[PDB]
Amino acid sequence: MLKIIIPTTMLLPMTWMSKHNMIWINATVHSLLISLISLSLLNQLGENSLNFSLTFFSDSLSAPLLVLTTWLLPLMLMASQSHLSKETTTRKKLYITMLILLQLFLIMTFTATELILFYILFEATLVPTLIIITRWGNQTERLNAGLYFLFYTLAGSLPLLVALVYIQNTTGSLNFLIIHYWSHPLSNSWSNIFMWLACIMAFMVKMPLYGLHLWLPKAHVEAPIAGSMVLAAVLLKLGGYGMMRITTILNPLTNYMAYPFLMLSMWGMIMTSSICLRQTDLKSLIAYSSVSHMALVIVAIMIQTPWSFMGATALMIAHGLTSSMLFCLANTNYERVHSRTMILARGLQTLLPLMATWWLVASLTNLALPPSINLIGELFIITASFSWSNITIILMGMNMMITALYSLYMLITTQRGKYTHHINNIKPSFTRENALMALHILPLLLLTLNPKMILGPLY
Amino acid sequence: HGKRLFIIKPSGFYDRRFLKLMRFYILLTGIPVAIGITLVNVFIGEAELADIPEGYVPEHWEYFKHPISR
Amino acid sequence: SDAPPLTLEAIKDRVLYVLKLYDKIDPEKLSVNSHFMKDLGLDSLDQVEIIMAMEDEFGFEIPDIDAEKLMCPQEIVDYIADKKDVYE
Amino acid sequence: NVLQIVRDHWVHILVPVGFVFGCYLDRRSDEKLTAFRNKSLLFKRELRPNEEVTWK
Amino acid sequence: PPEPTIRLQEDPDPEDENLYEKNPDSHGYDKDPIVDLWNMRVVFFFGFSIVLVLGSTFVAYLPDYRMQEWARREAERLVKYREANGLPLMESNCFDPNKIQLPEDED
Amino acid sequence: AFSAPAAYLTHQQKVLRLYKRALRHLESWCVHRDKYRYFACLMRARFDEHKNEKDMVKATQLLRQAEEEFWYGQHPQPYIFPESPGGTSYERYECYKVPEWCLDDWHPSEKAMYPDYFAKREQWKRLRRESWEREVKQLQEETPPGGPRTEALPPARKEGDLPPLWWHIVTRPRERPM
Ligand SMILES: CCCCCCCCCCCCCCCCC[C@@H](O)O[C@H](CO[C@H](O)CCCCCCCCCCCCCCC)COP(=O)(O)OCC[N+](C)(C)C
Ligand SMILES: CCCCCCCCCCCCCCCCC[C@@H](O)O[C@H](CO[C@H](O)CCCCCCCCCCCCCCC)COP(=O)(O)OCC[N+](C)(C)C
Ligand SMILES: CCCCCCCC/C=C\CCCCCCCC(=O)O[C@H](COC(=O)CCCCCCC/C=C/CCCCCCCC)COP(=O)(O)OCCN
Ligand SMILES: CCCCCCCCCCCC(=O)SCCNC(=O)CCNC(=O)[C@H](O)C(C)(C)COP(=O)(O)O
Repeated sequence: MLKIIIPTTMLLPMTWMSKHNMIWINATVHSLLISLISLSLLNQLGENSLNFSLTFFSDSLSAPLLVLTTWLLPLMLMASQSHLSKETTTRKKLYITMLILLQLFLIMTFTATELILFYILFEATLVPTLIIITRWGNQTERLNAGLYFLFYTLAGSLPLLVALVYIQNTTGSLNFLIIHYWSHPLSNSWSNIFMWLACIMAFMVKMPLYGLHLWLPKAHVEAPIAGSMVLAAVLLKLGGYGMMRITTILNPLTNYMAYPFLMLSMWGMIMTSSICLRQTDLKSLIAYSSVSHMALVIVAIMIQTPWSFMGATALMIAHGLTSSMLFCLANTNYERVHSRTMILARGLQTLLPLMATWWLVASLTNLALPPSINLIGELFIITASFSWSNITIILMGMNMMITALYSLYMLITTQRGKYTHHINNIKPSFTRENALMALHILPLLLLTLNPKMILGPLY
Repeated sequence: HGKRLFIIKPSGFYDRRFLKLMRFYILLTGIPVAIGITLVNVFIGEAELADIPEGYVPEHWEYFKHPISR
Repeated sequence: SDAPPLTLEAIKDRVLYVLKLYDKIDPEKLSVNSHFMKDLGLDSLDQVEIIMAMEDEFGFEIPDIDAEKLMCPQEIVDYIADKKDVYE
Repeated sequence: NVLQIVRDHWVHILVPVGFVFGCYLDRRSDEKLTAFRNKSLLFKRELRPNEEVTWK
Repeated sequence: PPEPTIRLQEDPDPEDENLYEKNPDSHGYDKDPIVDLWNMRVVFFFGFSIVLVLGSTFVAYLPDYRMQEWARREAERLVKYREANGLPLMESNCFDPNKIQLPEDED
Repeated sequence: AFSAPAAYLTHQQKVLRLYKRALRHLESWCVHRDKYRYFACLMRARFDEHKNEKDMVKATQLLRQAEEEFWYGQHPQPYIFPESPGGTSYERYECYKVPEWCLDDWHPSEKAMYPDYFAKREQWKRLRRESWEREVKQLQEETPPGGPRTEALPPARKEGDLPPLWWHIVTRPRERPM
């Protein structure tokens, strides 16, 4: 596993010893090279795992997440190259340092043989994101957004540390392999109920679960483009990965414990999809769509069936890619208009046809058009929920219809109609933005050819 | 009829240039890959299943069929 | 489409044709610049029917605010040419 | 021109050096987990005439 | 009220700068044309040519460590053996009952 | 469309508008031309009976029962011209309308084509640049104090002057650019 970790660490001295005008090129090239190295991890076995050492292992649940994390950094650098043009060299190097540190923390988090190491890195990811949000943010609400993002996560995750140390004191180990092999049932007790809650709430708050999702719109709207990309693509999947890893010790308590969260997610997907219909901000709409998708992923994880797990993994990967692309498109519009309002810039297909094509493809992928992996995960989770109960189909269908509705609403409002007359500073789209969209979209359509790579360990 | 008018439209130069560049690089690496795959398939690959001879233990890469996988 | 590019001469000829087909106004008296209320003694209702006849002749309809202040054939032709972007 | 472009292009070598060092460290850490080499009940095998270890 | 109505000495808000004006064929990477062009070239090459193609081909030709055709052959030989010997295909018990010691109830 | 609106509509304008609407909907009801001519002449005869009435109260009481009668028999699917705000081709060609400032972003390789057109465009730009500076002062001196009372603009009064706020009315894309 160190063959990935060490180059990521060496990215820092390379960045800090680079020329004043060669930081972006070197960072992008070496990040792309690191990503190529990460591709080797995908080869996975039907047996236990890829146990490299006592500290790190790899699995077909961790491998796609690691590949996505390594692939995201060059895209974030490409997106950040634009708005940081008038920045001093030291501060640009600091921004790149923050991105590299976040990648390193995520990479070490996804392998994490031992649960306290997982918690330590899962919390270490909180600092670079906070600095990025509250330092390189445009508006004055970035401070409040960062406070919300920090305190929701910490309030959720502080009981998890107590639960983990108690579990290690009782069982004797927190290594995931021993935990899996020596698992024992949980008796229906008040202490066990509260232990279940302490183990579950930390990952629930970062999904975000409906009713605990308030931090996400603030953090996503106030963050710079790279921060929004990473938050929507990788940081949301940490909760799902943690739940998938930790639900092994929560049985058979999960059968009845899951109901409050299942009801919340099933109604909250409808609520957030309906919220998306009446939104005046692109970023807020994309954030609420992310909330709906992650609520459906929560339902999948709570059902706890093989089809549920495969669908949840596929949907996590697909949502990460799609949300990153949508945020990038919104940022391209914003850097021209400086408004971040849907109704201001209209009829952009006439002025920017290729960017309109990118918008259409991104909206179709968010709409879960077959045979995209978005629909693969959606359909697997829907089938698993139907097997759980035949009445879920109503809510799932309502969510699908509303999702298509607001996706095409967002496409039509910005791309179709008549152009705004008084806006005359809409320059042709640069090659950088087009390449960013292409590198977002092509991996999705290549992955739909090999869906087994993102279906997780239960394939 | 000499009634040819001017068509006002946005600049298609940058879009076309990006498309040409992307196609150029994609083909630049994909054509050699396709040629190599074709040559390997026609000349070398597609091993056939056999029984392990007694007293012989095969290496790990001898359990696969396609030469590139091996 | 295959629509011939109508010119100012065609518009004026068609307007005068439809006006000469209007029995209320004598053909000899009317002139491109001939006013409606004073030079030919027509009512306002006659003016609105003239506007409707123009509308049926040219296949497009004029808003009421613009139509109510179209008082000569010359300015009717000018309005139609401006609306349809006629060169010569 | 050598000895001048090196002062500006020396940085490029660092990520690659890190990769080979990480591979070496992975093999070195692997060397410490040989307690069951050729002792698993599934892959318990008799050594070849010129074999000392089943895997490295 | 002789106050200047100025809260503080502040620079005026600068106007956004067009990359195309001073340099057509700008590629949107950098204001310096040479660094810009080389950034475009390295991004396009190392992404599309290297990763998106070579890594995709590598993933396509990954060897079967998940052991799918192995399972196919095992199932084929087992079904051949069982159909021929009259055994009823798959068995309901995964483990032989002879080796499980159930606890006597005596209720 | 082109003419600036007034603060209100007088009785005479409202009567004309009702007459036009009633004639249009009667034509929609009466498809054939001879029947439409007959019923339109009868409509005109019924319409001009109260032409010579004098007092305001009875005139206002009329046109009101007329509007109610119109609404009762308004032919819920009237004929509409294709380019009208309700026609089948109202905004068909609005996606082909590109602004004029888009030509300022063309690549020099693209501007190499059509050199005469761009020379003429530069001449138009110079003319606009001078005319705007004249127009600002002209409108400042001509406007009544306290702000305009109507959205009607004055014409040019000098020799070299151009009508104020002319650039975006003269340079409309076209009705059917493509
Ligand atoms: C705000 C936005 C959303 C945030 C997240 C919300 C999710 C948290 C909800 C927690 C899930 C449920 C908690 C406990 C569930 C156990 C089932 C129990 O409650 O039901 C009955 C329990 O009966 C009564 O409910 C007793 C508890 C009454 C006191 C609880 C307060 C009720 C409302 C509090 C909600 C406040 C939530 C927010 C806190 C800030 C069953 O009767 P009994 O067979 O006897 O007990 C079985 C359990 N045994 C076997 C261990 C004994
Ligand atoms: C633009 C106008 C058209 C021009 C193009 C015309 C040509 C059309 C061709 C385009 C699509 C048509 C469909 C043809 C499909 C044939 C290829 C297919 O067969 O290969 C697939 C193989 O594709 C790959 O498996 C999937 C691509 C890998 C995706 C990884 C993404 C690359 C890394 C980038 C970063 C990752 C970001 C996301 C994180 C997870 C499936 O093969 P498979 O049947 O299975 O077995 C392979 C052969 N074996 C048996 C020898 C093993
Ligand atoms: C987004 C904000 C969410 C914040 C988290 C909300 C839930 C927090 C979880 C409960 C807090 C305590 C976690 C328990 C730590 C694990 C240890 C454990 O499970 O052992 C239990 C300990 O159980 C407890 O002591 C629990 C006591 C609870 C005190 C703290 C109350 C905090 C608030 C509780 C109500 C809210 C919980 C749900 C919140 C919903 C979301 C807002 C048994 O202890 P023993 O004595 O050793 O064994 C018994 C046999 N002798
Ligand atoms: C199929 C649809 C159903 C049909 C129902 C519609 C019912 C309509 C019948 C109502 C009849 C009336 O006019 S209601 C009577 C209302 N009062 C007056 O008409 C008083 C003065 N009239 C005017 O001023 C006019 O403008 C005039 C002099 C005509 C023109 O003047 P010009 O000199 O400026 O052209």
